[PDB]
This record gives sequence, structure tokens and C-alpha cells, in this order.
Amino acid sequence: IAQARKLVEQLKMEANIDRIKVSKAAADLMAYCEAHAKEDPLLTPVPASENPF
Amino acid sequence: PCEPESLEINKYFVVIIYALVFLLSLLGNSLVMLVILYSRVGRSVTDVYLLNLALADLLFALTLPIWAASKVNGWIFGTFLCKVVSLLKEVNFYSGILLLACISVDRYLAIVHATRTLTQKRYLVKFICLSIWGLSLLLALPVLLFRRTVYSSNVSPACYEDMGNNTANWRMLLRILPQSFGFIVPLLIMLFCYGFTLRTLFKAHMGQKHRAMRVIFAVVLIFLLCWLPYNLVLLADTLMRTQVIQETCERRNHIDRALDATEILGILHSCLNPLIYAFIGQKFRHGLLKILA
Amino acid sequence: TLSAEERAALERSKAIEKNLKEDGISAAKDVKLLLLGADNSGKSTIVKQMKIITGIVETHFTFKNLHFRLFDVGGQRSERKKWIHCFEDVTAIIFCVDLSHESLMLFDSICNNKFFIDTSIILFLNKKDLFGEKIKKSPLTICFPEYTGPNTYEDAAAYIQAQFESKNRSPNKEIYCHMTCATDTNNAQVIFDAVTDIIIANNLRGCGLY
Amino acid sequence: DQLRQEAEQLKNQIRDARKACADATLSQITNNIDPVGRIQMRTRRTLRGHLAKIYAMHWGTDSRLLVSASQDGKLIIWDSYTTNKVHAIPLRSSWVMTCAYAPSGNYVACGGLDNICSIYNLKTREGNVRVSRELAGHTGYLSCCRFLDDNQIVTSSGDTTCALWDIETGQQTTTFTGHTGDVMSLSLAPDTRLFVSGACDASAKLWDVREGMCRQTFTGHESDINAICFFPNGNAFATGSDDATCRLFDLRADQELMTYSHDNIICGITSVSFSKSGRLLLAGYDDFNCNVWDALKADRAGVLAGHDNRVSCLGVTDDGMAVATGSWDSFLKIWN
Amino acid sequence: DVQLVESGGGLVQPGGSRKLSCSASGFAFSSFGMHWVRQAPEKGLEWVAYISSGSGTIYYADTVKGRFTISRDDPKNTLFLQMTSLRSEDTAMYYCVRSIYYYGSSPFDFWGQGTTLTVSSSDIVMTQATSSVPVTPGESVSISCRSSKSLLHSNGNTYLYWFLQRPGQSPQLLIYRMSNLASGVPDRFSGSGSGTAFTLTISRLEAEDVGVYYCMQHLEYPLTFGAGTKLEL
Repeated sequence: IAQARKLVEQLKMEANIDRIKVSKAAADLMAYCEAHAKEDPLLTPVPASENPF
Repeated sequence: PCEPESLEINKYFVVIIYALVFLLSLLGNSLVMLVILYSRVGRSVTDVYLLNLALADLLFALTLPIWAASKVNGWIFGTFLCKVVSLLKEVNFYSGILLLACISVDRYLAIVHATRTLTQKRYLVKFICLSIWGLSLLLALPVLLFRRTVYSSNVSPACYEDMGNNTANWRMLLRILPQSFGFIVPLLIMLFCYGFTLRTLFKAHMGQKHRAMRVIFAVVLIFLLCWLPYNLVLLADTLMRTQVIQETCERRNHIDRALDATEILGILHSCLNPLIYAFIGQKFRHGLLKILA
Repeated sequence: TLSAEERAALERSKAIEKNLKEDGISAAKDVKLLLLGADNSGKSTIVKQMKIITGIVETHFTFKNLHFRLFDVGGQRSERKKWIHCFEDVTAIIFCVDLSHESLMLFDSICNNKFFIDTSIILFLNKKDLFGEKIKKSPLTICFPEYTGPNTYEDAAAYIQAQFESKNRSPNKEIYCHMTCATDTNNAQVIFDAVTDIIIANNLRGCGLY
Repeated sequence: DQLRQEAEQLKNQIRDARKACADATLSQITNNIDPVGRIQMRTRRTLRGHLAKIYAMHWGTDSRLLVSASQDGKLIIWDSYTTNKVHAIPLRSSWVMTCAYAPSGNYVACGGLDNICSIYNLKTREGNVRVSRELAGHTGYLSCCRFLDDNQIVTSSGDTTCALWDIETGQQTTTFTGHTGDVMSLSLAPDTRLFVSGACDASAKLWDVREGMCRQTFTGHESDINAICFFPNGNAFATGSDDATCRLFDLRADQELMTYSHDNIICGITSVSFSKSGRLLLAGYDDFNCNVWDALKADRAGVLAGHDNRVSCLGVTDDGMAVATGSWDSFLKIWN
Repeated sequence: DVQLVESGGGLVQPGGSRKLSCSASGFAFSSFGMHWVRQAPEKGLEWVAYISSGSGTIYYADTVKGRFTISRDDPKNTLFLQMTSLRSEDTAMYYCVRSIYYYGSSPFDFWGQGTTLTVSSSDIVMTQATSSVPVTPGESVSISCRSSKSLLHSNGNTYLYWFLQRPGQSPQLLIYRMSNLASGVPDRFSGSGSGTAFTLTISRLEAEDVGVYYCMQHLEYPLTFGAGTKLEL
């Protein structure tokens, strides 16, 4: 009886969160992944002159 | 005088058996190398030994058809081809026998001296394989140096030896190597190693001891059946040339035919090596089945 | 390697490599075994030559110039599926059962585990005297209602051994059995024979003979 | 009794709001991007010297120095350029599951099944590496040590809890609880104020290091989560479970965005890592190879392979110049 | 506490043999490459000998090549130096220096207290422009020395070391490649350079900072020191 008292309080804490539409979040993720795309030595192969390995 | 005789039926039999042996050995050692080299998962020392043995048998089968043509019509292919083919064949024969001896040594050190730290000394397979190939090449070098086509009025030409007017006794002397580093030492090593391995297996309480003893006995019996008659015939021939045993034309013909028969019988080592060494274990069959996908 | 400092760094790396190789050579003499079984089954009192050294408990007794390290996994009290793969390379499993259902459950779980499909099991049945004294007072029927044979010590012990071996259900595995009392000292010898037999079988499989 | 129904209606409300916030999937919105094509990586280095299975590995902040723990009891620090062993630290217990490298390169923590997080000091005046501290207080095996600073470290255990330590004092400063299963992996946010832990109850929940509160929880996996990595900008994280699936959860949306399952995949994911841009989601499986997932269209953009045994750890350098994989065959391979 | 103390110095006749022992206590001796550096009276430092870890690689200066012998006793934590024949040019104060080499190490951090030895009666050249610089406290000072070759190696690391010798004391390392501050020295120090010209700057100089500043190259043996710039107050 004293173990489930904290669980419902945790549910209260988790329920009240300022949620944002998944479209905007996906757009933000796309924007970051496209903006920081020129600095990826994995997505775009680096020239052999600038490859330490 | 004594006239050496021959029959065409014998030549046809020899060439048909040679072709069959060539095909069988080619296929078998092709499967062995394919299975070994397809996947590098768990490259144990046994895989290295089996790969080397299959390579030796494959090259021996490669040289076999030229010898079949030689048995067809003598050596009409020139002295250079005589040297090359004979050197390669002798090198492969020596390497195969010494590889069998090394495999027996590995099994002895793996099953008898298993708990002790002596088992740490068998991780040198590359070094011992290189040593075996080098020693085989060195032992077969006299074949390369002193073999040439020899002509005679009554005898068809053949890739024979030529080192002087008294070449017969020199051939008898040279025969002492292939029968000592090719049969005596490897037979002694195999007998010692497999006897101790059988003793170790006998006094143990596994559930799969009987198959191990059966495989060991089969390997020893196959090696004996394959290579004993050739060495016995060669020893009898050396005794005849030494005049220890009375020499007659009928005896000469008998030994001449028996030499070819025993050579054909002993060549089967390259054919029987795969099914006896590689495919007799579950690991290689499982690997082949996996490769089939 | 062109510079002097880089040459010294390479020398240091080679020295570290040599030390690692020597340590690995010295780390192949020992034999790694796993201890398992129900609580209060004598799983920590097998050999009187204990020489131990919450978590993992190691016991490193030696015999016949061979080092045996017994890892007692007791006390972890966690999910076995997440750390039992740390013991994939153990030579064998030493299972201790006190004869005086849970033990059968552990045994079934540990025998059919995907990591230990090829690892042999050494089974120890402890407390012969206690079992023999208890069977007279209470017949072996409360826990095994399916029993039908005679209530003698030998038949009951063989029946328990049969139900413990019936959970094997796997090839490439052997279960080595032994009956132990409190006042027994030759447990080290039995462990040595079982371990050497397991090593012989593994070497046989590696060599391709079987 | 009434509390159970209250929790049930709370979960129903949370699920209803979560479904209301969803309008279009990620795979539908971003369908117009050009595919990244085939990404072929070749093994540039092969780090040898370990004599047993490797469970963990971490990259230095300078993207040149490595660290790896194995069953042999050795903690080796590599030079990833010239393949040199800078250090060789011998552990007290051979059962170690989680390396960690300090951001400043001064310390390296390395704990495991022996229940304590040993912390080693590399820059000593005596020239050797000494155990500066040994942190105790956990009742279960340790996993995914992570350094916040040179005197602050976060740990995860099988005690269904994560802890924040203070290396100076040596005491458990804060304890995070709420999981109902063994906690297997965690990753620290780039902002270095939040972190997410993946437990064995098929749920990963976001934590706050300052307040010790469970801000969020995420569900959807069908089995125990085995690894977690944050998205580069600190607004998403990817989880890997034994369900042979990877998922991308977003902290702002509180929902999974897309799944990275393939029909040919049977075994689960052992380690999960991202790329510097956040486009390649590299994941290690139990079938001895790693598959590079394009994190925006869920297409396998290549396969690393090359390993003989199960891949147990992945690592992507800070600049993204390399990806290093460790497996159970005691070999580390660096890819580029 | 790390401490290197050496004994064996004294007055010797020409042609004799003397052995110097450098006893170490306070660090893992077996993991440190040890050097010998001698300083002639009011002339400057000069490299003599070097023995690697485990006595693997040993080098000698061209001046005393084939004449000196260096030995290492790892269990005893003692470093020796055996000299066969001594001229009048061997009289100097001999220093014992530890050196550990790996990625990011400080290979000249600690110096011995020095032992005085008296005898009765191609290479990279580093040049220091000025031998004496007077200055008042609180004023920045610039010290520069050139090198013959370009010490900038192909790997991007330049092997230049700046040492400080207070009057009556032993030299201490300040910067070991170009600006990498040593352990424990004040942060006011800063170093720069490009290929062959290098500069050391000290902002907000203190009264305890006076001494002789030596710049040494470690690109290739034998190691060579500069003439030595002295700060005056």
C-alpha cells in the first residue's frame, strides 16, 4: 500500500509535459541533419590527403 | 638374351585408372580447399595441415596425366619436361608423406599430452610446413639435377637417370633416400604416435572413444595398404640388382609388371586423403553444408 | 618512427606487447570451472583445500601441477541472462545437489542454455549419509510421486541420478557423476579426472577424429 | 485499489495525448530526400593484443587515444593512429563489462561484475597508473560508466538503479530509481545535464542529473534494451534491444519516430552509435557484423562485417573521422 | 616524493677511471629512460649519454663516444656511468634526468641535484642571440633561439624544449614541444615558433624567475643545447 503511492505521483509528473507535434520535431531533426552535413567524414568520403587513418 | 615384354591391355588399364584417379583427386582436394578457405571462422591448426595436404595432392594429380601419357608412349616430351614433372612429383610425394607424419605428431601431442603445457608447442604449423616443403625440395633436388631422356634400340625412351656409365649402382644408392625419408621414418613416427594415442584413448571414459580408435586404425591401415607394396617391390628390385636373389628373365618381367601395379595402387593416397582426413569429421561436413547455401 | 621520441614510444609498445604475451602464456595453465546449485547444498565445501584468495567468489586450489579456479556465482541475485555469457569459456560446470525440484529446475535451465550447449557438467550428489538416514524415516514419494521402485538407498539414488541425467537432451555433452559425503577428501581427484576427460574430448573434436 | 485505477486512467490519458500529438510519421515527412546511396567502409587499422573477449571501448576526446577492457584483466590504452599501446593497466577482477574515458584524458574508469567502479589516474608523478578511487555501494553488476567531469561520474547497475558519484568524497551523491529491471546502458547528453538509461523492462527513461527526477519515460520495445546513444544535437536518442530492432525516440515529442527493423535480422542489437551529422545510425548485432542505418529513411546504407564473433561495442570519434568496433574475438577494427 | 640523488664526484687525476651512481627513489624506475647531462663551469649544458627503458637502446655523444659506459640496475633502482679515460675537458657538474616517452608525455621533467667532478691539469646547431638581458619586474621578456634544420617533423610535432636554471639550482622544464606547459610551472609562460625561429615570452615576470634559459632540440641525437640566455635584475 506504501509502494504504489510514488508510482502515481511519477505518473502525474510525466503526464504534464509541454508536448510538441511530431511534424515540427521531425522537421527540426531534418534541419539539423542537413545543416551539419558538410562536416561528416562518414556520410561523404574524405579526400585521401585529409584522412589520418 | 631376355626380351622385355608388354601388353596393350596393361597400358589401357593403366591410363584409365590414371584418368579416374586424376579426376577423383582433383574434385576431392578442390572441395577441401574450398571449404577451408571460404570462411575464416576458427582457423585451427588441423585446417592448416589439411589445406597443405590437399594442395600437395592437388599438384600431384596435376602432374599425373603427363605420367599417364608417358606410360602410353614413353617420354617423348623432352628433357626439360622430364626434369620439371619428375621434380614436382617427387617433391609432392615427399611433402605428402611428411605431412602425414606431422599430422600424426600433432594428434599425439594433442590427445596424450593434453593436460600438460606441452600442448602450447603446436602453434608453429606455418614454420613446420615451410620446413617440410623445403626439406622435400632438397631431397628431390637430385631428381631435377640428374634426370634426362635416355635412348635405347630395344627400349622405348623414358624420363630416366643419367650420371655415368655405372648409373645402375648409383640408382641403387639414390633409392636409399625415398625408402628411408619416405617410408621408414614416417611409418615409425605414425606407429609411435598413434600407438600412444590409442593407449591414452583406451584408458578414458568418454562416450565417443570407439569412433576415435576406428578412425585412427583406418588411417593407419590405409597408409599401410597404399604404400607398403611399392616399397616391398622396390626392395626386391634392389635385391635383384645386387644379385642377392637369383635373377631370371621371368623374374625381371614379374617385378617390372608388379612395380607398375604397386605404383598405381600407391597413387591412391591423393584420392583417399580427403575422405579419410577432412570429410570424416562433422566439422567439415557442416562447413560444406553451410557453403552449399 | 622517424623521430627519436616515436622510436622510444615504439620500443615501449613492444615491451608492453612482450609483457602481455608473457602474461597470456602464464594464464593458460589454469583451468576455469563454474560452481552452481541450490543454496545449502555444499556448493562452497567441496574440497577442504579451499584457499579462497558480495559479488563473485573465486577459489583457486591446485592439484597435479594444474590450477583449478572455481567461480561461485552465488550472491549475485540478478538475471542470469545478462552475465552468464561471461563464463562461456569455462572448462566444465560443477553442479552440487543435496539429497537431504528447485535443483532440477536450475539444472534444466543451465543444461539447455544456448551458451553451454557444448560444456560438460560434473554432477556432485552430496550428503549420502543424510539421505540414507532420511529415506528410512520418510519414503522418496513426497517430492517424487511418480516413483515405483524399491525404497532402498541404491535404487533411490539411481532414480534421482536418472532424473538428473534425463534433462541433458543434447549431443556433444557428457555428465560425470559422483556421490560425496561430508567426510570425503578425494573430490580433487574426481574433478581432475573429469576435467582431463573433458579436455581429451575437446581435443578429439578439434583434431577431427570425431 | 483506487490507486491502481488512478494509475490506469493516468496511463490512458498519457497515451491519448501522445497519440493526439502524432500527425505524420518521420518516414512520410522526409520522403523527398535523396538517399545517401551505398556507404562502403574499409578497415584501416586492426588493433591486436587482447587475449580474450572485449566488452567495452571508449574514444578519447582528441579522437586519437582509445581504451578497452577484456576478460584477461587488462585495460589497454591504444594510439589509434600508429597502433601503439600507450598504457596497460591490470584490473583486480577479470570480469569487467564497461570502460569509460574521461573527457579531459586524465582519468579512465573501468568497472564490472565485481560490483565497484574502479577509477584510474593516468597523469601521475610516479610514472605509473594508480587506482585513485574505488566506488562501492551497488548490489549488482555495473554497466556503462560515464564521466561528467574529472570528479563526477554516472554509473548504471543491475540493481534497477543509476547513481551519480563524487570521486573526491567517494560517496553516492544522488541515486536515480524507477526502473523495474536491470539497467544495461546509458548515454550522457551533449548539454551534460540530462541522460537516458535503457533497462531490461523494455523501457528507457530520461533522467535529470541535477534534481534526480525521471522527467520522461519511453516504451515500445518488445525485449530488454541493450544500448543507447544520443542524437548529436541532444534532442533524440536511439535504442537497441534483443528484439532485433532499433528505434528513434524524440524528447520533445515523447514518441518513437521510426523503426530500424529488417526482415533478415534475427539477433538483437548489442551497441548503438550515431554519426557526427546524425545521419548514419550504426548498430552492432550478434551475427558478427554491423549494419549502417540511414537514420532518416530506415534503409541499410552498407554493411561493415569483417568480424569473426559478436560485436560487443561501437565507437565513433568526436570529429567523426572513424568508427571502431570491438568484438569477442579479441580484435578491434577501425573503419573509415 | 620524486628524488634523484647522485654521488661519486671529486678530484681525479687525468687517465683515471671514475664511476657515478644515480640513485632514484619515488617513481617507477624501470619505466623511465634516463639521461646524463653535464654542465661545464660557467659554460652551459651539454648532453652526454642516454639509456632507454630496459637497457634496450643506448646512445652516446660524439665527444665521448667509445670512452664512457652507462649501465642500468633496474631491481636496485640505480643508474651508473663508467668512464675509462678522463681529460681536462671532462670536468663539469653532472646531472641525472629522467625521460618517459609515449603519446603526450613530458620527457625532461625532473633533473638531479648535480654532482661536481674535477680533473686536475652534421649535428643540429642551436644559437641564442643574446647572453644577458636586464629587466625590471612586471615587464614582459622575449627570449628567442634559432635552429639549423627545421625541427617541425612530418607528424606536426616540433621537438623544442625550454629549460630554466635558477642560480645554484638544477634546471627545470617549462615547455616541451611548442607551448605545452610543464606540470606545476606558472601559467604566465608561453612559447611559440615556426620551423626554425622560436620565441619564449614571460608575462608579468617575478623576482623568482631570474636565471639562465636553455633551449634544446630532441629531433635527432645527439641532443644539443643553446648557448644560454641569462636574465638580469
